[PDB]
Amino acid sequence: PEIVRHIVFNRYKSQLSQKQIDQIIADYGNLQNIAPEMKEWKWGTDLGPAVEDRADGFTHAYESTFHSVADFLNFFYSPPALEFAKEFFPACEKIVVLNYIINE
Amino acid sequence: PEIVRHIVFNRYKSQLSQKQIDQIIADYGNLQNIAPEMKEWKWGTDLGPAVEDRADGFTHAYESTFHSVADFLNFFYSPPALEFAKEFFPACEKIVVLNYIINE
Repeated sequence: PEIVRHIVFNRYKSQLSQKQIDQIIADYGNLQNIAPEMKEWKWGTDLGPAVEDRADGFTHAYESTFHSVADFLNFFYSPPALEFAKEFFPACEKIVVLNYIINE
Repeated sequence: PEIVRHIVFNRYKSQLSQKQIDQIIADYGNLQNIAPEMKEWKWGTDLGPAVEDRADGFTHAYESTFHSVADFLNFFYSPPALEFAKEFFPACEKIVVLNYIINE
């Protein structure tokens, strides 16, 4: 089947407390708890210039897996996802998102 | 174990033939046959604005996993990686790379 990866890179607005950033990340992960569509959620922070210096100011990555584009769009337009979007996107100084069929 | 994800987004320069691009991608994947540290290599093309319009001109994603930062670094500074980087990066119109330790 055509399994889809959804990968987000972002940078947070500077005025936000790390406490609130932590909350926003927790809120994102918790979307999996009642959404069967969103699978394999993981995230982390870029390891910095001693590892590699091509992050271009993005600080955080988040990955999730959907078993179809249909599942992704049902999730994306679900009430919990729409409510989370109101806190996530305004918190981003910048963002880039790719959605792709996983080839190996 | 602190598992490292290496996520690359790019866009290729417009003057390259699709044959040339296909070769670069095949070469990248075939680094798994050379570098024992590189695990779970996958790639794909962004699905475009009908699915989500946040790719900011990036067209391709590549993912791989390393079992430690030390393993990533040994790979990154290995002669085959240094060689491939000299083929890959100059072919990019756009490039962003994040390396992160997995959180769930």
